[PDB]
Amino acid sequence: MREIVHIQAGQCGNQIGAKFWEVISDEHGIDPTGSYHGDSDLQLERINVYYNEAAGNKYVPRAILVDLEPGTMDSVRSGPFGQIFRPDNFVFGQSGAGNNWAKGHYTEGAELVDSVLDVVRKESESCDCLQGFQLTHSLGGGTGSGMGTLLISKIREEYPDRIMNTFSVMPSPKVSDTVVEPYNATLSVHQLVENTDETYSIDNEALYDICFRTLKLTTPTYGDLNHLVSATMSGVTTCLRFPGQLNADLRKLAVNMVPFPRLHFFMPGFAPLTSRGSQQYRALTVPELTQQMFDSKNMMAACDPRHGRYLTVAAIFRGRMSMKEVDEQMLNVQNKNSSYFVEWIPNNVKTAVCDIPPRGLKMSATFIGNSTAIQELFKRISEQFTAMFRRKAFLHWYTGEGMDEMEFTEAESNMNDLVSEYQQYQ
Amino acid sequence: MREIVHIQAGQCGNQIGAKFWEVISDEHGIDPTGSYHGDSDLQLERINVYYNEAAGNKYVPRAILVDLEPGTMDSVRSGPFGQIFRPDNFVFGQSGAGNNWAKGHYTEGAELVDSVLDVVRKESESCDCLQGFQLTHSLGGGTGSGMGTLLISKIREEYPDRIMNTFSVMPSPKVSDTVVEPYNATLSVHQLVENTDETYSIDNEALYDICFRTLKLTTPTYGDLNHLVSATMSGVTTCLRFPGQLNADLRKLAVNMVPFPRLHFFMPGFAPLTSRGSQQYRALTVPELTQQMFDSKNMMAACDPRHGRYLTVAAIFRGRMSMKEVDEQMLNVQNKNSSYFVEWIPNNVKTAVCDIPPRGLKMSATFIGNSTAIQELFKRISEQFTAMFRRKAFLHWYTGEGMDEMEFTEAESNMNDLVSEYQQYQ
Amino acid sequence: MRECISIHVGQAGVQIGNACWELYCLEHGIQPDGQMPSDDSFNTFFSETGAGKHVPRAVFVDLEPTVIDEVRTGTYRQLFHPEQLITGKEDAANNYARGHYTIGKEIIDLVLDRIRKLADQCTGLQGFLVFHSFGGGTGSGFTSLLMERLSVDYGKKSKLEFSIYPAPQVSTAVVEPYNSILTTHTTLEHSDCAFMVDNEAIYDICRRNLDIERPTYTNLNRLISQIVSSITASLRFDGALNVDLTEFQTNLVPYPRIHFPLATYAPVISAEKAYHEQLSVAEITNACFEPANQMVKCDPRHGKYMACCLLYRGDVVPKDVNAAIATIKTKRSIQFVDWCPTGFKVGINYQPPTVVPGGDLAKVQRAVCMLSNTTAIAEAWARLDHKFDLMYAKRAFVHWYVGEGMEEGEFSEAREDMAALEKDYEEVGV
Amino acid sequence: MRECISIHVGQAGVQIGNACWELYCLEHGIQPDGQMPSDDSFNTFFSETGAGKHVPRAVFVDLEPTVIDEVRTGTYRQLFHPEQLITGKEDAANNYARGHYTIGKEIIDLVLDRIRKLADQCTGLQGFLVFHSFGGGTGSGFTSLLMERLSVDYGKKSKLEFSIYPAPQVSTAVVEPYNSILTTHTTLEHSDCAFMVDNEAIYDICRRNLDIERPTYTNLNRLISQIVSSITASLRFDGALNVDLTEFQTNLVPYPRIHFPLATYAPVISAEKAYHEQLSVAEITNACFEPANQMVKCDPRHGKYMACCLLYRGDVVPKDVNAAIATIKTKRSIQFVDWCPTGFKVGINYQPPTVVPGGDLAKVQRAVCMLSNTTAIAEAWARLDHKFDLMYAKRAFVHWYVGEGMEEGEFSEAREDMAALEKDYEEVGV
Ligand SMILES: CC(=O)O[C@H]1C(=O)[C@@]2(C)[C@H]([C@H](OC(=O)c3ccccc3)[C@]3(O)C[C@H](OC(=O)[C@H](O)[C@@H](NC(=O)c4ccccc4)c4ccccc4)C(C)=C1C3(C)C)[C@]1(OC(C)=O)CO[C@@H]1C[C@@H]2O
Ligand SMILES: CC(=O)O[C@H]1C(=O)[C@@]2(C)[C@H]([C@H](OC(=O)c3ccccc3)[C@]3(O)C[C@H](OC(=O)[C@H](O)[C@@H](NC(=O)c4ccccc4)c4ccccc4)C(C)=C1C3(C)C)[C@]1(OC(C)=O)CO[C@@H]1C[C@@H]2O
Ligand SMILES: Nc1nc2c(ncn2[C@@H]2O[C@H](COP(=O)(O)OP(=O)(O)OP(=O)(O)O)[C@@H](O)[C@H]2O)c(=O)[nH]1
Ligand SMILES: Nc1nc2c(ncn2[C@@H]2O[C@H](COP(=O)(O)OP(=O)(O)OP(=O)(O)O)[C@@H](O)[C@H]2O)c(=O)[nH]1
Ligand SMILES: Nc1nc2c(ncn2[C@@H]2O[C@H](COP(=O)(O)OP(=O)(O)O)[C@@H](O)[C@H]2O)c(=O)[nH]1
Ligand SMILES: Nc1nc2c(ncn2[C@@H]2O[C@H](COP(=O)(O)OP(=O)(O)O)[C@@H](O)[C@H]2O)c(=O)[nH]1
Ligand SMILES: [Mg+2]
Ligand SMILES: [Mg+2]
Repeated sequence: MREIVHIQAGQCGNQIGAKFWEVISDEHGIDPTGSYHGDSDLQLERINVYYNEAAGNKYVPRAILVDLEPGTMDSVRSGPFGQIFRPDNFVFGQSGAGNNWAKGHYTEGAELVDSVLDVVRKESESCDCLQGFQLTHSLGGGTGSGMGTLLISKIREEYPDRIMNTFSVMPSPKVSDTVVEPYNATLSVHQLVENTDETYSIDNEALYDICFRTLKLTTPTYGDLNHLVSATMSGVTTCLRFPGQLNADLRKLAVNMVPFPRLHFFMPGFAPLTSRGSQQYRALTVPELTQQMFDSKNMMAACDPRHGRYLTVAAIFRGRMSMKEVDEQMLNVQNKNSSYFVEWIPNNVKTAVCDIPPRGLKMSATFIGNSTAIQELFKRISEQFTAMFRRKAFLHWYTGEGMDEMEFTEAESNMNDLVSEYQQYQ
Repeated sequence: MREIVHIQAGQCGNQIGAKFWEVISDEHGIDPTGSYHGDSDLQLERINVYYNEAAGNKYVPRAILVDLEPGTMDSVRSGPFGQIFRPDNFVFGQSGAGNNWAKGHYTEGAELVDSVLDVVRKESESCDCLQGFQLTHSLGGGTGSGMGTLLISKIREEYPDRIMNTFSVMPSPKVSDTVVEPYNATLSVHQLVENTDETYSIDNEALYDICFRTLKLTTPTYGDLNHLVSATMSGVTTCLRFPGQLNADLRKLAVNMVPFPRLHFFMPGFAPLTSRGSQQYRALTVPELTQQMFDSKNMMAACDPRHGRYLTVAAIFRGRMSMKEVDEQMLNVQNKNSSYFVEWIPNNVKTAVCDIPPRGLKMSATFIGNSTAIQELFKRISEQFTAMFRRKAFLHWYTGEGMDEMEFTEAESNMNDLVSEYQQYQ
Repeated sequence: MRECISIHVGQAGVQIGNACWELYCLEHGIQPDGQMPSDDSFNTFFSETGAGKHVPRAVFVDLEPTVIDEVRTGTYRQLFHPEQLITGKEDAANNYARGHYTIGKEIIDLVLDRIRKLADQCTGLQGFLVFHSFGGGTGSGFTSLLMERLSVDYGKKSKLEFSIYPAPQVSTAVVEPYNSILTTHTTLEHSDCAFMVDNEAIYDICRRNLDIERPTYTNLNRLISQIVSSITASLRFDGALNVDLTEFQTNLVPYPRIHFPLATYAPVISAEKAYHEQLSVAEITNACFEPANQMVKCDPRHGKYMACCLLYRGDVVPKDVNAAIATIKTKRSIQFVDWCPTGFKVGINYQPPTVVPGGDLAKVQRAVCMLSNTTAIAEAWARLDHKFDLMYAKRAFVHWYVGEGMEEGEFSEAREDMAALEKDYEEVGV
Repeated sequence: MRECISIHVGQAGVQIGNACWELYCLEHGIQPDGQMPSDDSFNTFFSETGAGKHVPRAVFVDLEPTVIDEVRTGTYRQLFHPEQLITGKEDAANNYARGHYTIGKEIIDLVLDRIRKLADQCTGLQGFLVFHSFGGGTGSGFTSLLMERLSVDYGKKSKLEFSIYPAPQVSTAVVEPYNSILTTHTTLEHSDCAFMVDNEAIYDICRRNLDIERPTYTNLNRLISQIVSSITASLRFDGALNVDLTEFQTNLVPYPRIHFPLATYAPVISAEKAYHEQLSVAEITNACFEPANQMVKCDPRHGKYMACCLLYRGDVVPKDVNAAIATIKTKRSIQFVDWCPTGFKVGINYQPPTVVPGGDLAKVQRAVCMLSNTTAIAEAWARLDHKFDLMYAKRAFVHWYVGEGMEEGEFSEAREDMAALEKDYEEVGV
């Protein structure tokens, strides 16, 4: 019944993933041992979406863990929930990706993908009815960007009709840790625009802006950023895991969210978000949950939506709430902000409403914005890329893996084609 | 009532045999003294299949133990179960086979076979209705390869209608301990193709690959390889020792398994197999038990069956299970993998189902594959043989025993005839 | 005699069904386990088994498990037959073509044979009651697959159809205009009387009449079910002027394709208001001709009435009803067509409206459901085909429908057929 | 008077027998030790000795010990006479020629000696009930050795035969097509009515009706026995229209070689559905004409019916049955041949179906067993002779049969004789 297969690639993908498994195990009431300890039958009713039953009523999450280094497997396996995963689904190399896309895609991960893909088969053939693949990775560095998009290509060719749904942490100028970030991302977005059915674009600059200007965290770690990402990952699948007044499968999102095939690069968000010193003073009610959710400060990519227009927004609400109040607020937003929505679509907002809010919240909304403003995330990458590529800077590390200089020309060409298609509807 | 006579030859045959007697004594609940100490009447009901009853309710195994050296008899007789065998059934020489087939077949074992064969008569005359002979040996070295195939020839001539069923550990290039292994095996396979009704091809390379990839053993001994072999030996006779929903005698296997008379070289395997650290992450049920049982990594010969097609597979299940579920899975396998089964046979899978699973398992399945891929096991031996023989290397040790060079030409001629018959149906 | 098979499709149809069967059980005094403590009044909606258990003449169908697995687990799990609750593996994704061509294509065989096993169990059969969303993928595509089959297998039998239809402003989906326009062939060719209802109109009725500031769907479905109880009450109970399900159609439907009546109910009222006004036959009759009580956001004064069925129930008398409709004929703002000089079909039934004990709606001695064929409803079609035109001029979502086996030309062929219905309702007003 | 000798051959026949005798003991109130606490109703199936012990009129035969040694050790060890549980030393190895020529050649004159000692205790023996697998070596080869003897020794006596037959996809053996085709001479020449049953069809009945997701053989045998209790019920009990075992054949069999009826049973239902279900005579009659309830995977709509025996049992009345078969004659999808204008033989018996207390099958006031001669069954033969053709074109396993004393030409002579039966069932439909 609508099983999902989840795949983690590189350090970032395994870190946002290993936090996501702590979040959905709290929701479904599963112990770090893999045993069930929850309150409610609704927690157990759809546990098959993300888990397998195993002998003695222990539960095994349907995750594949992929890396070219042992050290992130060692960090996950030793971690808060590391004992939950199947020991055979940790698939890894020894020598890393060197922050090189071409090592991921052609050498170090091309060796390993035969050992990954045959585990993705054992999980997918154990499904009753697979709905899709849920892949966590980063577009900077070499493992997530280059091996993760190799793996997307292999799973897309093998499962052409299932949903391919990716959560993609990606480069930005003011929060960067790699010299060759622009190259790796431009080579990787060239695979995402063709193969994925949805890609949720996420930025460490926007995840630090939520931590500083909304949560007011004094020293936000990567563990705090991974918690913001994984809240929206739990959010978008909620309607296949819990009952609701309006149910929306990942495919019911895609049909409403993607007007033209390639315009599937979304921008997520979450509500409520408060400082722990101000939760005492705020109402979680749908109008306040909405005024936050559409705020340019709340979204998890650097794109101010005021520099574009939304094609579609989806608001996946959770909690006991009025359909009049939800339908009123999703109307009031796109009429009072009508200059920020495309006027050849007569209603730009999809709504969904689940009966079960997150543990310790009375209400939640997960936001998905398909916005022409997303052009500014691909443009700033492509312009960082150009200044390095025109002088062939660092290309001996990629051409040493047998990659052509023509493949950089062709990836940047396909990046400008993706920018052109979002600018066209603006 | 369908008695079996079991015969052990050389070091390997006596080692896989002396472990096999520890396994079937645990099943039948027989103490290392030879006294019955089991739980259940079903353990005692068919004890006569492998044992003679004796005074004081001691049970003596119907084994003949054959070697050209005393040192393996001394190692078995002093071993975990050594006291159980009949002192008269240890038949041995003093000077060994020198790893020479011609010493086994013409000199050292030709002296001894008159003293072996007259013990095989005492055990076969003590049977109520003998169904067959179960011979354990290796095709490398000289005792198992050359004396064991002398003994097959003598028992075949004397008992032409009884099942001759052999378990045959045989050479491979990456795990080898003898220079003259290719000569000994080629001279020995020439006897197996004509005389045996079934031969179960087993490889030390494949038995180590099962220890490393799927059992994840830190250091595998020969004692751990002998445990994998003896699990499948206990497997295939299960249906004449225990009750079941579908009973299959060794002859009911042969009629279904052997389309054309000479195509009887099988490739055994066993399930479940699982590392001692990963048992908690598993479901034992027939759908999961099947997806291991047909994995190229689980079969006990070096052949990947994906380099050929199966003629026949037999799956001898054990445990309390559904016939719908077994018949569903044995259908789903050969329809979803239809390119790996011959398409002039309308169903390639035999099934059998015993009501009594191995002690400490809820289910087990023993796999027997007749596959055109076994050509790779005879091709690589014939190609090692050819290189030594093209320059007559080591042949003074064989021609010194009065063997002709014409017998090497004729054995490798008959080996290529066996390869051509498996390649024909591919 | 007088059976109805009730088919509840997609989330909207199943959730209206979960209110319909909540009401019918109270109204006939059937427990939620299907037993009846202590006349054949239940026979239209329930099959009686020899064990003394009343099993509903319903089918619930959804292409995904979630909503029917909730029916299989809640208070009505004991009522329904375990395989009249039918579920697939895969959601229709608000895509008509998944409902009609790709996913519903598999489950249709199971649905149609479970309908056969109801129809062969009815001693005579009055019609079908089909409940669905116009905006859904299962709602539009599976209902249109099912109706095409029922219209060859049961060609004589009346197919009454209750549709939650897209609003002027309130919407839950981007592709709601595409699914609704593709449905217009179903209602035109394979339906006999189609009751359009609107979420935004009931939300406004709830705000003004029930005093509930922010309603859920449970409040809406308790109004949508009350109409079908009042349509069927003459089939189930004694009355002064009972109306048969075809007698209804012979007065509602002036022309073969002009079978889209409005519906409304009175008194919709809060229990706190209902003490301070007397709610006479004349008051509740006049309430039905207010724009404020129409359950589609269109104004009846921008139309002409062709025919009205005033289906009264409870403590009403033919004196009062004739005296009431005489005042409606006197008012010049309520305009009938020149060719319908009679105008009104009256039904009167002795059974009051049942109150759902958890509901927002008052106990009242009397109600009326007015079902009304009027030219005004063409504006609710003119709204939605203007939403369709903006998106089809871009082909704005068309690859999801073409990708699941639909012909691209069906969008033009559906917008064309809707323009011919919107023509027919303008043509007969003159 | 009215005896039957039941012969249970190979593993399938013995394990069906272990269900049959589990049923007959409950239905006659005989303990598993053969005693009877407190009418001659048992006399068809049990001889009575002066101790007050009822001993079954059964022979159990297997060429290997394993399955009958389990009957000699389980709860029925005290039911059977110890020398009518008959075993050899050597398995037949799924090889027809071991069963017929080599191994069964030794046990046959002992099997006949028991059948003689049973027939000499009968007084007007009604017939034989022979249970076997078509795919087995003992099932095909030993049954065909035995039937050839019984057809010279007891030439007048009716030989009814219950066969587990190979499926479209489900199979347990590679050589199942060879053993089945070699059996076709047995059924044609030395049998009087042969009831083919399929494991894959009962597995699907179990899945859809009983909701048992993963059944064993014990679940199949508890339906195959329920058919033979319903065939024999008129021989054992009072009824409105009892049917004799030759009266049955005079209505089933239109032509000497056309004696391969389908069989089906209704209701197949479990306790969770019985309470919601209708279970009238008209419903359990219509369930026999659904493809979903046929116990061979072939579609009756791809055939024409020659004759149906509707053998009702429990609380039915001839009014209801005539009214039910009148609806079956009305439905144009259920097509009889032009030359059988009567079509239906009806039997009605006052004894309800017994519940085995460990079983999935529910307590029900009524059942019907429909036994039905139809042209459709020729497709189950067209499946299997296409499996035979692929293997015989290679001689794919033929050395095992030629090696055990069979003529190689018998494979051609058996495929030839099957093509003449598959011709005869196509020829009479016209
Ligand atoms: C008493 C009270 O109101 O406690 C709140 C709280 O104070 C606030 C500040 C919480 C709190 O969030 C944080 O501290 C935080 C810090 C960094 C990054 C992200 C969150 C909270 O920790 C987070 C926690 O949320 C949950 O437990 C959800 O179920 C959440 N899961 C987890 O956070 C989680 C943590 C550890 C292990 C497993 C799960 C979730 C969200 C989406 C989908 C599924 C689950 C909640 C409500 C609270 C505290 C406890 C203070 C907030 O988070 C959420 C998602 O509600 C941050 O702003 C909101 C508003 C809340 O008012
Ligand atoms: C608590 C528990 O579940 O223990 C299991 C166990 O953990 C696992 C890992 C066992 C274990 O297997 C091994 O350690 C092993 C090592 C090298 C070669 C072969 C096996 C086990 O030792 C093996 C042992 O198997 C048996 O006892 C069988 O009856 C077996 N006979 C023997 O192994 C045996 C050993 C000593 C003396 C006499 C017999 C058998 C196999 C085929 C046919 C007949 C009998 C079992 C169930 C287990 C342990 C104990 C951990 C496994 O083996 C079997 C045959 O089940 C290896 O993968 C399976 C899965 C089991 O879960
Ligand atoms: N009144 C009311 N309207 C509902 C209810 N449930 C859904 N709707 C309406 O249904 C319309 C959309 O149809 P869906 O609910 O998506 O229909 P569906 O058949 O389940 O669609 P699919 O998921 O694609 O199969 C929206 O406009 C909702 O307002 C309900 O319980 N009551
Ligand atoms: N329903 C049912 N089918 C059975 C049963 N046992 C065996 N079968 C069917 O029997 C067929 C094969 O015949 P065998 O069981 O091998 O018959 P056999 O006579 O014992 O064959 P031999 O061992 O060669 O003597 C298979 O297709 C099985 O599905 C049983 O108890 N019930
Ligand atoms: N949110 C988040 N970002 C991370 C984390 N670890 C690294 N990143 C950031 O995103 C990039 C991820 O690249 P990385 O995963 O190291 O490359 P890979 O291991 O080769 O795939 C880094 O440059 C960091 O800026 C993490 O735990 N969480
Ligand atoms: N599995 C297994 N293989 C063995 C064992 N002992 C030896 N072998 C291997 O298989 C070959 C057996 O030959 P061997 O039995 O020594 O020759 P023989 O004594 O003359 O018959 C050796 O070369 C080893 O590689 C054992 O205990 N178990
Ligand atoms: Mg739906
Ligand atoms: Mg048998």
